Amino acid sequence: HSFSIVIETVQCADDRDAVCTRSVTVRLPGLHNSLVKLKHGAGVAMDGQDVQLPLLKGDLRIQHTVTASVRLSYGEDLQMDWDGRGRLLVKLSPVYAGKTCGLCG
Amino acid sequence: HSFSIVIETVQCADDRDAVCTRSVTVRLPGLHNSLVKLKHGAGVAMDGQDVQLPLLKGDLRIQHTVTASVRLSYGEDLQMDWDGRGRLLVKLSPVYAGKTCGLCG
Amino acid sequence: AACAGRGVRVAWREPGRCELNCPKGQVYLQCGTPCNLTCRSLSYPDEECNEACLEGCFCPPGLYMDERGDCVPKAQCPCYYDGEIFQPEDIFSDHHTMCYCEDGF
Amino acid sequence: DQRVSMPYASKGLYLETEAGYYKLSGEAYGFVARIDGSGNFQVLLSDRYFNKTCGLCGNFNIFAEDDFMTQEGTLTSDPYDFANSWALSSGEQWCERASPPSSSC
Ligand SMILES: *[C@@H]1O[C@H](CO)[C@@H](O)[C@H](O)[C@H]1NC(C)=O
Ligand SMILES: *[C@@H]1O[C@H](CO)[C@@H](O)[C@H](O)[C@H]1NC(C)=O
Ligand SMILES: [Ca+2]
Repeated sequence: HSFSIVIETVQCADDRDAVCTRSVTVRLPGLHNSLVKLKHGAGVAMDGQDVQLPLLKGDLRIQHTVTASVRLSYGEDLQMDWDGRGRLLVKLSPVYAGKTCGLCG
Repeated sequence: HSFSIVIETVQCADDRDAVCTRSVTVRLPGLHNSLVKLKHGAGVAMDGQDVQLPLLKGDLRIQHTVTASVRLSYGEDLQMDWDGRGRLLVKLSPVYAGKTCGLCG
Repeated sequence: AACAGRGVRVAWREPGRCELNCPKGQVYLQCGTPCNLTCRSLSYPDEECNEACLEGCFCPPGLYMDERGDCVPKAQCPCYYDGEIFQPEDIFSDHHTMCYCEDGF
Repeated sequence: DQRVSMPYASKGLYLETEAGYYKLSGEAYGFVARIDGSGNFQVLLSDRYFNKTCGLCGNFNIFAEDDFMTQEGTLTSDPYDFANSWALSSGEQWCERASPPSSSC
């Protein structure tokens, strides 16, 4: 239970087939159960407080990429990259191999 | 004890006579003992977390003025206007007449 | 992006498809380094950065990027200190310290 | 800004071409200044200013290690910090931060 990533999906057009992720939510139990929410438009909130970037807070680091995408890091072993339009890339180091669960396998 | 405003003064040039306010701190006991800090450069922090603006949080309402100055409101009886370079204007409704204390009288 | 992850870079954008219209005077690069783009990099030069290059909008080689997204020479970058933004040539002195902002540091 | 010709005497100050070098005597104020033919400045300051002066010439107390006091009232190991601390600007000349020049040796 080092981390927990949840995605909120909504229909993103008139078509029934157009469903894309609106926002992302990340729990970090080791960081006093912090609840980061990566929002549409590349905004970030933490425990419901909208936060100003870059954010350095213990192992957690959040900053804007050159692409304006929000890049989140937590230690060395977890990283995320959220473009705000619906694209999310989660990179785990080998430390989490076999330990993971969810849609990502 | 509706509110409490504190200013941090530093020497702002080589001269001994050049002392100006660097940052402002505001306690709001009625807002669960929140601690707002208005920083140099017109940033804002709340309980140590750098917050994105505008912030609406109960009675508290913090937003950038057209001049880029942070305007903080709390209820309708207290208001502040911080330019980030050292100018601070605090406005009190008549409700606080005679109740106030500090350098402002 | 998958190709770049496998180390293969493709010049796929063209006028007829998906050009990045970069803000203001920033220039699009297919492979640019993010480590020394923002003026915070000047303010925190000892924070190690080894990130690979990426496509995006970067300032021309001689200019750094400020909060507004404007490309500025390092002489014009503000200095970030204790989470506060100081303008170029700013000076302050405290009970414990005397500081001044020059060249973004 | 009005030009005057030597020799000149006014309000206790005497400008004279003593020994072929431009003198500026201030006996009443307790100082004598001089410029030699090659541009070297000179200042002689009376004993009454022992331990009561400060500037690029340093204080005047036989201890030489403490001459680099800045206008902020603190010592510094860097001559340039000291000197720039003792800069004076005017309405047609605002002082830039001086720094050591490049050299070969
Ligand atoms: C940043 O680093 C690159 C590569 O090391 C270099 O070419 C460039 O001059 C540096 N400075 C800026 C402002 O890009
Ligand atoms: C010089 O002035 C300083 C500061 O007032 C004082 O501490 C010191 O005793 C004085 N005399 C000498 C010889 O330094
Ligand atoms: Ca001395």
